[PDB]
Amino acid sequence: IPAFHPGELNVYSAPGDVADVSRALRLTGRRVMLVPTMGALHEGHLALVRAAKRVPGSVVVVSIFVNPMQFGAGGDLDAYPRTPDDDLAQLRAEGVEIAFTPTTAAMYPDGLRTTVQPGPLAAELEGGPRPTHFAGVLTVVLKLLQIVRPDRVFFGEKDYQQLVLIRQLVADFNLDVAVVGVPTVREADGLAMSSRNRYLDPAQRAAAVALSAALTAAAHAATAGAQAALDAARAVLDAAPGVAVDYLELRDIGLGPMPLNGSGRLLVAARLGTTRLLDNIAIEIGTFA
Amino acid sequence: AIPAFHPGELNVYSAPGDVADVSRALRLTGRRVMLVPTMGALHEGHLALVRAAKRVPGSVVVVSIFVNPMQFGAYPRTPDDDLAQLRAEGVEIAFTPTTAAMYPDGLRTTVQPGPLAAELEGGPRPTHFAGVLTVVLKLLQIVRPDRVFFGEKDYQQLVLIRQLVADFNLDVAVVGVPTVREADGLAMSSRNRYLDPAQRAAAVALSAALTAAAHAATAGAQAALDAARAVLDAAPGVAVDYLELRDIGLGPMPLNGSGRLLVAARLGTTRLLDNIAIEIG
Ligand SMILES: O=C(O)c1ccc2c(c1)OCO2
Ligand SMILES: O=C(O)c1ccc2c(c1)OCO2
Ligand SMILES: O=C(O)c1ccc2c(c1)OCO2
Repeated sequence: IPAFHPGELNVYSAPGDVADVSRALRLTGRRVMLVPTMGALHEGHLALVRAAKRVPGSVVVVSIFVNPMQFGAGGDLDAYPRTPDDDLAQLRAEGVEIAFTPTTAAMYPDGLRTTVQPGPLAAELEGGPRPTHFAGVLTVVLKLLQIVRPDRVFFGEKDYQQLVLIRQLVADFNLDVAVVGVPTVREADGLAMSSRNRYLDPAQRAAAVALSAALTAAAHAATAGAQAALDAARAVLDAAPGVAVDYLELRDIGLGPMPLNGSGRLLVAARLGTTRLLDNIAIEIGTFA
Repeated sequence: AIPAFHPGELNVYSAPGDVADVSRALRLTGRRVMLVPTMGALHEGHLALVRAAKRVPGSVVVVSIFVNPMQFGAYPRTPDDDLAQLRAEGVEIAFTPTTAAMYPDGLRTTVQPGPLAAELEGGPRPTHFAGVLTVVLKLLQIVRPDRVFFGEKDYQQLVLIRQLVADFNLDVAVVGVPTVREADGLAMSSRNRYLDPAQRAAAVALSAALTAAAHAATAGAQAALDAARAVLDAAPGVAVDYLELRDIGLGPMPLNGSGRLLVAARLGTTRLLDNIAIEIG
């Protein structure tokens, strides 16, 4: 058709359906907000939804799509958590009017043909041993932006490298959307929220606080300079039982071919058993506050 | 404050943000925005593009003029005459950005075309089509046209733009415009003036070969190919790079049905291309 029941959760699977409804809402003056997710929603996703909601006269579109193109072969794709019933229930509770739940076939009818090739940042940090990963992310986000044509698109600072790449996408392709980054939601001990946190047993869950503890220690130590920041983070991680650090890196905020001068981001990735966790924090070098 | 726009006059903007704002504002005033991407040095081929765009009711025509550095290997520039030609066509918007304005962060995020981009013209130039789809995407995003107009002359380019559009869910209609030709059939191109008289006379073999082939095709695909090959074989100094019959999307030619016959050839230093619709049987 498609029908749109205002004040209720409308679920569309067809790209054409959501595109038409979005086009219609935008033509009546409502401002279209997009929150792209892969489902398995937790409270940090709900913060994304809330921030979009607070935009005056917004209509909130939340996409749920476990994008196969951002996964490397092996079992990562099949192993991704799927909790559709909880996801949709959470969106209704939040007063979301639109959930977009496309099929793989609707998204990729010609498989991998035209795709987005990210800049050299895609080859680093998370992309190091996963060199097609961000091409996957950026290909899907580009499509979702073209399908929904939102005014603003909301991402978490949690997957900070991804946020940077998305701002690159938007800049480099002249996309008429505002990219809104939302501060990471944390458990009460500091643990960054993630759909991956379900894979930590009680021992791993206890040990996992070491990531955020290491980052906040570094952010405070940073008055004393970069080395002191990094060493404080390293000390905490080294004190933590069964935390296998992948990388701990201090970068310029754009993550790119510029040196760290003053304002930076400290990024960590670590393994707890088979569970790979990420966190990051703002760092100010020589700044007490 | 939206940049100044004067209806019925050629309005020239170099800033991507400016044409973006004027285009958006215009669409709201009840215009349909038509984009014709060019690399300048305009001839009758481009004018056919412009007239196609103009005839759409409520059209405002955006002609972009940008020599895309990214579609050249890992040139004519007539700005004044270009702009005067557009004025004579009643085109109201020219978009003439700089390389710096188009690539302000340099070459970073780009479009990776599909596997068709490595075939045919992507043989000699394996990065050419990445360069084209990247700039076309950017132009589409800047101008946000209802319809975008490309020639059938660069057929493989046109198919790849159709793939871009489907594959990225772009909200634009791609309009293919038939090749404008010289009096003897030679497909128009700024390259043609480079041919010496001997080459210019032999150059008519590309179109002749294709038209022969289209008419031979009632006897089937192999007759059509053999006919085309015969005409090219009658021409001196025409180095055929390829002659291929494909389906209209440039996949394999099916048993019968619509297809497209494509040819490329070097005459001295000048590469010429042509293509034609073929109906098999
Ligand atoms: O995608 C996430 O796992 C995530 C997790 C936490 C977030 C967030 C996103 O946005 C703001 O807080
Ligand atoms: O020139 C026209 O009369 C005309 C009228 C309607 C058209 C059109 C051309 O292109 C597609 O929609
Ligand atoms: O780009 C060209 O050289 C060209 C040449 C001929 C054309 C055309 C473009 O659009 C339709 O007819």
